[PDB]
Amino acid sequence: SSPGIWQLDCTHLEGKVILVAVHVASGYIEAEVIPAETGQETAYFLLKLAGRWPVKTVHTDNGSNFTSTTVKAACWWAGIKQEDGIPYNPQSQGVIESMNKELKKIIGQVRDQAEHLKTAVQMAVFIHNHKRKGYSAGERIVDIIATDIQ
Amino acid sequence: SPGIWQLDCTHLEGKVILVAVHVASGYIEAEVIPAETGQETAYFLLKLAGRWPVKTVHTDNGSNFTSTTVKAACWWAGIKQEDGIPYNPQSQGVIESMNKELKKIIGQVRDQAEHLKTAVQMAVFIHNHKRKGYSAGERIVDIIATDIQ
Ligand SMILES: NCc1ccccc1-n1cccn1
Ligand SMILES: NCc1ccccc1-n1cccn1
Repeated sequence: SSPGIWQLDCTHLEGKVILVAVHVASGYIEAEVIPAETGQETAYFLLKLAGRWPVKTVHTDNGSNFTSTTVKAACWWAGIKQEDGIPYNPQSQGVIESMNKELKKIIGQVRDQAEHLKTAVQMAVFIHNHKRKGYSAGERIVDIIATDIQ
Repeated sequence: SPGIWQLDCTHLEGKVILVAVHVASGYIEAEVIPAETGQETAYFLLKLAGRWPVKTVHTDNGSNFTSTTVKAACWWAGIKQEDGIPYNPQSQGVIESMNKELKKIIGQVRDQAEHLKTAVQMAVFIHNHKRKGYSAGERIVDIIATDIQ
């Protein structure tokens, strides 16, 4: 069920890890910088995400988080069906790779306005979610979920 | 108005919980920080505005209203920074009640969370999903979609 499906994506920059959740139907994202991708960090990130949007399904980004006791506990807590993230559809991989490159591009564009990477990454989530493509991802996610409520 | 949010700062366990409340829906986002500083408040608003279409923020106190760093984040993110004076007195009573509701929920999830920050996000989840028959999560999405269309 499309309005509730999200994909986790973990990318690296400046020796740090950027954890992203993409709402697959809209391209809307939330993202955080963490020191490393552990079960505990992923779990807490999912808890935050599910408190903010109606997360029904998550495609986890790798098998360590799919396996992780802590990730499973957060998904049980927040009512999330944890799935694998295998691109049975191959164009999925490319879409995510392209967002990572686009996100890193926006990060380079603001990187000097931000003393800390975390700032630059939240600036990048803002520019990504507001970019008009004519609707933005922030507009599409709202539209998709509102249609689903009604 | 679909773009109006209120900042709210409450204390528990010697730590600070910063809350943004979407006024029309009651939907919230919240974070634990060591201390309410301009830099923390700025970063929190930047995150909030990248996630929801934040047009106006009622700041929670005059230090954040004044803060250069808060004004810079509001300029960067396109937010009109306002004072949070309850020109309607029922506004402050609504925030007090939510801080008490939030603290209650945090109490109820204390067996389950080792760190306060986990309990606070559990409390955000339960607050936003609570049916009152729509939830706050439902109302904000409905409000903002009506706005877009
Ligand atoms: N809808 C959530 C959202 C999130 C991020 C950025 C923008 C938005 N948006 C909605 C209407 C207009 N922008
Ligand atoms: N809409 C954002 C949201 C956030 C938190 C909890 C629930 C929701 N929601 C929307 C539709 C159904 N639940």
